[PDB]
Amino acid sequence: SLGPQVAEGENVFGVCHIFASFNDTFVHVTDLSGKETICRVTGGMKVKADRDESSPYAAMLAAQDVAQRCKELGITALHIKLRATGGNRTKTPGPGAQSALRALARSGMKIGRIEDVTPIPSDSTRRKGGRRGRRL
Amino acid sequence: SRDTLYEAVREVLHGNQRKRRKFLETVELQISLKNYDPQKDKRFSGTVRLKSTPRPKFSVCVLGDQQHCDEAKAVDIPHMDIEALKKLNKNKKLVKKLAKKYDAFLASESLIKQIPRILGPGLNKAGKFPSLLTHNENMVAKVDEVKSTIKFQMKKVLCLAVAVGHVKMTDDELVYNIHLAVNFLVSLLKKNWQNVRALYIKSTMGKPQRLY
Amino acid sequence: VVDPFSKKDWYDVKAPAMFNIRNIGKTLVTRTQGTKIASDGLKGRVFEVSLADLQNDEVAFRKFKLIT
RNA sequence: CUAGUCUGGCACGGUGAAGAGACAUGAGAGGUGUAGAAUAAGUGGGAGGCCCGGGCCGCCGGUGAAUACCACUACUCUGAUC
RNA sequence: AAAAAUGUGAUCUUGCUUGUAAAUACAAUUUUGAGAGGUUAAUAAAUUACAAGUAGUGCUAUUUUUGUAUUUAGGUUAGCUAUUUAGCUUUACGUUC
Repeated sequence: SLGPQVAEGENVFGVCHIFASFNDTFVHVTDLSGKETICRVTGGMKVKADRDESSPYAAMLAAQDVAQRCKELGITALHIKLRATGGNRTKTPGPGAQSALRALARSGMKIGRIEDVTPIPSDSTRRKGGRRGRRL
Repeated sequence: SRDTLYEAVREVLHGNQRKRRKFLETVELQISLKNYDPQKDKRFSGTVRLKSTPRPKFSVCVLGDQQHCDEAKAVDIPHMDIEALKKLNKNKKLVKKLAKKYDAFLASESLIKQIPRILGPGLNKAGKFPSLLTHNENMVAKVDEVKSTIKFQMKKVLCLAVAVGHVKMTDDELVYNIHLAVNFLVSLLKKNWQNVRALYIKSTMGKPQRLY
Repeated sequence: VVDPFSKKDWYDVKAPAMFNIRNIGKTLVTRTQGTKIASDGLKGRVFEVSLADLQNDEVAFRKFKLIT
């Protein structure tokens, strides 16, 4: 783990596929292409209580421990491709999006290109749940 | 630990490449020493006895006083009984020469009751240390050490040497002792896992050139 | 009894003469080991890279792809 | 007990290319305890012998085993193999 | 001090590996935060007469005077009170021994 680079003017780029549904937090650093994987950690690794694994604190406890293991190989900059559950279910992002992204802006990393990469359809298979709703 | 052979060890009639010097060359035998420790008491040292004259000759002294005085007058050397033992003790210190005037010695069996005192680090550090692992007895071995008999010693840093004849010497003195300095320098054996590798020719002076 | 980010050596990536900047980035793969080569698997990536960073100062909304 | 069926081995049964070894035969480097004018590897070495009337490395002072030419092992790097 | 020397073939005993046999905690710490399961699961260490083999050493001995030497004898941390006389901390100077 020692990459040869010009010491005083080059930061090694990357990309992170930030998955953010309501029931878990995920962070996943990869190469430029996305094919390999370098430093992955969830909210489940950090916090241990079924209901509060995806909470904004259970999303920030994961992102510091990305950047701990992400500063020992020696990466500085990263591209970004955020999510939200998607498909034929909710496309509004979850509570591990900003508390997972703003945490690594304090934990020794640079920020680059951002967008959404939810799955979205042109149109869909019938959705889980009835005609009559999910009563509650 | 087995060689045999005796197939046809004729053919030293190309041996002019040995003697190139003006003087007569001391022809020899020496196998390189595998299967061996330095410091120990793994005592690999008999005293193999040849038949006819390889001629190891250095100035011998008879320190014996029972049958070793009578039977060491056959070689015929002016015997000196009590002023041979007293000569090495404080006589010639301020006179510039050393007090010996000897070379070889006896590993004492006749005077075995007068043996156990001083003589340790003068002879031992030199390696002229008189033993019966090399026929230093000087009585019947006065007719053998000076002329016939031989050994291979034991020591720390792993070494060997032994003779058979010369290049004065003829084809009678070259091959018929080679028959007795191979049977007897093979059986002498620790189930040595065959140091039987290859046993090399030798003279007085030079560089590498191999044989079995 | 192993560290998995030793068996990974840092190689380089390039872009064609029609776009401006030549040097994109880097990528990592395992050595010639068992029965797989480090130049056989490394021959079909996709780098979904923009244009702004590929040029001096452009409209950034266009992207591109560049397989090995 | 057993004819059929499943599975291993051993024979008929051979050629090439490349990846990684074992293991050897034929070579080139390969040696600084104290000390000695001098990179202390081990023994029978040894005051002696080669050439081109003469030279030289030494005997010598010395350390706990000494410089020429006959013998290769302890020990460490080099790469081609019918 | 001086070690000469007749001195088991001129001096000297010292290297080393092993068997039995005999001696190693305040309060702890981990454990078991617990009267005990597991003060675990460590340790160190430690010495020698003999039996085969070494770095080193090759394994015996009279004397004379010793130091005229009494078979060579006593001591201290000396702390201070007031100008000297006079007195006397067993060594607390965390406090007491």
